[PDB]
Amino acid sequence: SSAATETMENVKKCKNFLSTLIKLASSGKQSTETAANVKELVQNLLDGKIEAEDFTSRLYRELNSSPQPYLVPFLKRSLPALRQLTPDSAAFIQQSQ
Amino acid sequence: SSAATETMENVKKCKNFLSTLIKLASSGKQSTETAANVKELVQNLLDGKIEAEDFTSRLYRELNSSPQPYLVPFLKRSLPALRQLTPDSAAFIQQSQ
Amino acid sequence: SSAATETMENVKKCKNFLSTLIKLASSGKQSTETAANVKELVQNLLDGKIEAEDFTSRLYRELNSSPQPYLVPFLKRSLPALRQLTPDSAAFIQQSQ
Amino acid sequence: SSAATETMENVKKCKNFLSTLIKLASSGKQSTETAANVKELVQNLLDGKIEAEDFTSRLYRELNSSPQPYLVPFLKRSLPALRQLTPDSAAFIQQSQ
Amino acid sequence: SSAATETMENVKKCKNFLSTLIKLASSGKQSTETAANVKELVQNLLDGKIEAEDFTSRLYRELNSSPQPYLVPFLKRSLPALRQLTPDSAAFIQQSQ
Amino acid sequence: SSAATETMENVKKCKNFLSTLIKLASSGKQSTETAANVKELVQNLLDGKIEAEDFTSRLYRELNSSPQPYLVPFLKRSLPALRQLTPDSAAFIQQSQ
Repeated sequence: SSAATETMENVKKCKNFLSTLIKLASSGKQSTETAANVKELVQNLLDGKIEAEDFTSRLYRELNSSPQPYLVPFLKRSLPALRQLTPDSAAFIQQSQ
Repeated sequence: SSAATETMENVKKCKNFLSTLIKLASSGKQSTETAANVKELVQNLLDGKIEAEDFTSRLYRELNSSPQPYLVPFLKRSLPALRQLTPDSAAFIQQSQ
Repeated sequence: SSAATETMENVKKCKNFLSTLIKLASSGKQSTETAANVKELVQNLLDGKIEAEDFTSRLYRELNSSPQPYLVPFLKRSLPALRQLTPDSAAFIQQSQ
Repeated sequence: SSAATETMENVKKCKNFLSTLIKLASSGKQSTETAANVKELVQNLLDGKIEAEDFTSRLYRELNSSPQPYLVPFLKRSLPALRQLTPDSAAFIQQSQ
Repeated sequence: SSAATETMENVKKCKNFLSTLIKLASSGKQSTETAANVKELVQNLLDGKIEAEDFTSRLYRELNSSPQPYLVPFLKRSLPALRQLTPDSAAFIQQSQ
Repeated sequence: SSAATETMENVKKCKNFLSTLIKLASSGKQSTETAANVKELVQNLLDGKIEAEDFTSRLYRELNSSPQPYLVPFLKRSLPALRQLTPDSAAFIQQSQ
């Protein structure tokens, strides 16, 4: 409801989004190369090495998935806060498994 | 526009969402096991045996699909009404085929 | 922020959505038949030969993807403007490759 | 060892070949359309509606499998006997499930 | 029956094997990259740029297919003759489409 | 040519067959679960825990591959010797990677 409450909820949703991707990618119904690639996309995003548009483009290619029109703006508004909250990307990845 | 109008529109969208899943799963371009599994997820959701977060987690795994950040909150706001409107889950499934 | 600003942003997002579909479909990690089919869906949509609901239904089938509850309303609000802006659908397709 | 013994062994192998195809196709890890199509190929072959080369060509397409250079000659030498031994193709299919 | 008759039959089978691979790869149920790759394997084999063991290893990887124990020796005995018979590999490929 | 020479050649072919399966399964274009499953099939076969017919049935299911009529008899004639030659199945698997 407040801007602050909205921000915090977006952050939690975005954590859940990235951690689900890792869980899916790491499930072993998936190719070992895909899993490493999704882990690396998520880590680079979290480390600020890539930005939302390029992460989503590469993700759709990696998973052979279809585009989501609200996904980039969601990420763009959540990532600055989540990043400040997520000082160790490797540990986040490890924790999502 | 009104809260009531928004609610009704969410319900119709959510019906269309679940009925599309069934149609896709039942098309015969899909594995017979997947189809039975998606039917069972949809029925359990509609019967209140599972909730939105767990349904979506299992669905992404079943279809090997990618996460949708707005999907859980969409479902959470639509399902209470749709459920009261959908007294027979088996008939809903049957009707979506 | 203004209605006009919102409209223009929706149009750009929708261009990016359709052009990403074409890029994905044309990448050569995909079946030649799928690519031709996605190109044809996108062109028909842009030419007003099909509408948002039918385009999305057919797309989910073609790519064996999962439904997106906010996708149809997104398209419905963006397409009238994008269409007036996109007088040559073949050139749009060609440009997205 | 004798020609007669070789013939009988080829027939049993060919029964096992066609019944395995049916079992695989009917397992529900497969698309419902594929299963119906493989069942129909096997039945037509057994009923003499199609011959070995055309059956194998269509099968490779249906299962998206790779060619087997010894498969056609195997089938050609086994099928005349197996067919005389297999007066009801529907029952064979049913039995292999 | 004679060695000469056996040789000629092996050659025809091997032509049919390689031409089927091309037909399958070129059908458009397949990825554009796979098709180009299978075409290139077949051409290199026919041009003597690669030998039977390496062609089959790469093919199994490209099509994600399973190994065939009699395939290499089949190819090894057929290829020397087929190659002398097949002075233009590009035309063979073109003809198999 | 001699029975002894034929036996030794069958053994080498069968080693190459099983080691290729492991290489394919371990390439990381494959699901982590598939790889573990193919490794376990190959080890059980080599350890005499399963026999040729059951190994091939399970393999076709695991890789969603098509049946090979000459595969079981090939394995049956090769395995007794290869097994006596292959005192450590884990090391064979490890070596094929």
